[PDB]
Amino acid sequence: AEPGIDKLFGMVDSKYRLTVVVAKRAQQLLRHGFKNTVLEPEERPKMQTLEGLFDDPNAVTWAMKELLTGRLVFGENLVPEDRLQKEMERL
Amino acid sequence: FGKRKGEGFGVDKREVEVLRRAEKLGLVTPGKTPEEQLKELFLQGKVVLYDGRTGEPIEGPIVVGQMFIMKLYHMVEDKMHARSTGPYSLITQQPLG
Amino acid sequence: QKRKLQVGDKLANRHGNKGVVAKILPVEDMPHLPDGTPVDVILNPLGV
Amino acid sequence: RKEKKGAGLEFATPEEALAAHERGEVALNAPIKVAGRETSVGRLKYVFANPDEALLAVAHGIVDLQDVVTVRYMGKRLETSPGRILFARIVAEAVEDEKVAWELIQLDVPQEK
Amino acid sequence: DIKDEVWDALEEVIHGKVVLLNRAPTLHRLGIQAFQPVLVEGQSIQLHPLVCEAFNA
Amino acid sequence: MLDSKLKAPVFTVRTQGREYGEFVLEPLERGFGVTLGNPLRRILLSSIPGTAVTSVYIEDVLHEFSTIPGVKEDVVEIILNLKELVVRFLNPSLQTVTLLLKAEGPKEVKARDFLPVADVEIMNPDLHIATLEEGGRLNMEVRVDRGVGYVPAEKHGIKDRINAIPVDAVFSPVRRVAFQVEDTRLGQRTDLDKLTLRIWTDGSVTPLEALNQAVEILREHLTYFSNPQ
Amino acid sequence: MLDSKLKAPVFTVRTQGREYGEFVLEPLERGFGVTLGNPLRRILLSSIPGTAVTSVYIEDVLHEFSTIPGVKEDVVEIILNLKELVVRFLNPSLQTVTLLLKAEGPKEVKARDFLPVADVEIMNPDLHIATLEEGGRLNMEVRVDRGVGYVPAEKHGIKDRINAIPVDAVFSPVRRVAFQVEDTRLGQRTDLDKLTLRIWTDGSVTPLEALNQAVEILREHLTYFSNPQ
Amino acid sequence: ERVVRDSLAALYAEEDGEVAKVDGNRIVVRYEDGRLVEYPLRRFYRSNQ
Repeated sequence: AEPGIDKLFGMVDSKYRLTVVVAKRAQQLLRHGFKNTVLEPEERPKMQTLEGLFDDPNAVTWAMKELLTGRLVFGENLVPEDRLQKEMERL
Repeated sequence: FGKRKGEGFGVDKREVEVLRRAEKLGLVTPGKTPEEQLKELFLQGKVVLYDGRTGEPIEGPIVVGQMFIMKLYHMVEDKMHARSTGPYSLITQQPLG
Repeated sequence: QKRKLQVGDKLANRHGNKGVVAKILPVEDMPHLPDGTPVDVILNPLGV
Repeated sequence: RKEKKGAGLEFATPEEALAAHERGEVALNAPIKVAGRETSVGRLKYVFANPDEALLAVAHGIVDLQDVVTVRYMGKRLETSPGRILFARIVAEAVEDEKVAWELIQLDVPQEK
Repeated sequence: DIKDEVWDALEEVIHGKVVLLNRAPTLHRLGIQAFQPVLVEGQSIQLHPLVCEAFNA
Repeated sequence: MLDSKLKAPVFTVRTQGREYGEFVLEPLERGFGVTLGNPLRRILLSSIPGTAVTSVYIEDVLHEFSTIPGVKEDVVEIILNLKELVVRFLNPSLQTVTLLLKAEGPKEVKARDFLPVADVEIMNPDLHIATLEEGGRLNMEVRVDRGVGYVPAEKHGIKDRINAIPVDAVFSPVRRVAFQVEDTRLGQRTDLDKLTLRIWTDGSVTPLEALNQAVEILREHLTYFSNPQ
Repeated sequence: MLDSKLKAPVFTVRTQGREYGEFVLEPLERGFGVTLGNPLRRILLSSIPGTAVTSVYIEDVLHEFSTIPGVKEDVVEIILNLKELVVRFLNPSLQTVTLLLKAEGPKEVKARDFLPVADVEIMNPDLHIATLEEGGRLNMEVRVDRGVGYVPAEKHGIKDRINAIPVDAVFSPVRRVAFQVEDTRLGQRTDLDKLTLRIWTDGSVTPLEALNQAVEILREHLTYFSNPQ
Repeated sequence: ERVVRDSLAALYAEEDGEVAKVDGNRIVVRYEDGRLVEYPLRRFYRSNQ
């Protein structure tokens, strides 16, 4: 499975919020590339044959591994939404 | 079992413990020598088997025999109609080949 | 072409015990009689 | 499993009954999985310190998984079969804690669906 | 023209991906279920027995 | 060569203390995972030498199902707590060791509370044997021998005192072993075997040396076919 | 070498011909009869190298599903019959052999009709192959190779002629194996094990040679535990 | 036997006689009348299915 799904469900009220949060993080990771991560220095996912999970084998697991830390914050309206939602789609 | 004895073999210890277990399960009447106990077990159509992966016999007897098994008609039904991109229809563009 | 029995194929007896081959085991690990003869096909009693 | 009791099953009272009925099991007087009054000769004959010891003795073909016997679990003495003990251990190992596993099972009855 | 490098790449692609398995008469919500694919050598689809009742399969 | 030689099955070890050992052999050719695991498991559970508390005699005990005044634990509970005591001999010459225990006063009796002997050692000194209610007359002794596998108390009947009682012996140091064979795969083929072997041991012998003893015993047993008759 | 080697099996043999051989190992300490029998049986039935028909070429036909005029059997029947042909090598270094066959007229073509080769023998000369009635000419080449295990016809893909047709290979000299453990008595211990294993093979390898090969295979596989890391 | 006989899938001897020639695809049989008759064989005939 994934690291501590029970912890994931405990820390959100409703699951659909969890899904939209993780997927929006995944889309952000894709658009900016995997440089905009907040678990970079030591704990990074790792493949078996090589270290391929450093770059991009699966972004969803990247986002979920990110969220288990306290480095992710999500809310209904924490930032002026219009600016972000109209810069997201043109790059 | 006559062919078995012709080579000079009695009853395997695994067979012995299987017989005792079947005796505890009421399959075979107790108080009899392993010969006739195993014969009565055979009369039920069940014989001792060995697992092969472990070598230890399967606890309790197993029913074995010969069955007539036929292979059924086997067309593309098994074959994988797995496509990634194919012909589309003319009226609607829903893909069908 | 000479179709050979494999996992996808299916078998049946004359009593309708429909079935599908699920795994082909190597000869050594299949159950065998006290004599060296190994059985050919293993059937689940649950269907009876 | 249970088969038969052809001997005087009365056992709660006499402490000579342990030796006498052990002799009876030595003969064919009483089977191992017998229907004694209070206890079967299985619980008297064999007692196990840990589930590991019970299952190890099972591996040596001493006792079947369907035979009740006295086992000293985490805090108590139980008259259970090694099969039920193994079932409990399976549940407790699939999960992390064992107290929770012990409290969420019923190890006194067959595991029907 | 297949190569073992090709199958290495195929295993690389599906490391975290999932696929939806479906049964034809979809009586309820459980007739569609996602799974992690595992590449196998054969023709048939290997199915976990415990979903033998989720599907009427 | 990866087909057979470069797949000299890599032998990875995961040791969690002196009790738990996981060993993964990978990759292995088809069908050999069981062929290796099964005899190894049987050898581990059957032939590993070790020591166990063969029997015990207590001063005031006449029957094995009696109750000791001054101690809440009965004879059954006392021997049951005695079963899991593990002792390692220091030199190979030792065959049998009789160790006594004198104890009185309202205190706990544990493994470390046994009188020391130079040529034996106890890996679990804090093993709580029993409790003394109030000046409990605890005058007992245990005879401990070396053996293999598991010995029911009934058949051997080792006797030291006329009133002494037999104790079932668990000589095998390994608590239990479980081996799984899982179909691994190579780059090109899937018909390969991954052998994971998990060993739990009391602590007398580390799992590594237990496995080494097992493979050595199997190899020497194989060498029995060299001379035909 | 007496408490553990004289209380360890003498290794006797009872083999007749080169098809049937019993190997008795008596007596074993309890718990080793299966422990040795099972791995040996698995290895014998799995990884005993042998020789089997690999490719077939016919001067007349051009694919597998045709038929030769003057021949009662189809090409399918001919290949199926060839599948049971047993080939014994006399030089271990020799790997691939190409037997030739030419026949005509009312000939009940058996296995003996193959042209002799320097270091090849047919342990089953009486194996029927074909039935030529009259005016039928049968010229054929059979390429036999030494291998191990079982391989599908297309898997190996051997093509010396454009017209050649590969066949499946059954590289196992061992026909079947059955090991049985019984009880034998020794003065100190009544319940000891006697392990007798009976091997039927196809003649290419005498049972004793197969047993020695299997023992060596198991020993060298145990060798993989020698170097941990 | 009744099914294989009545469904004309096999070939049978219409009269007492002795086989003359048997090949992979044709069989010539001389009956007791002295008349020899040839029976061809569909060696590998594709079915409907």
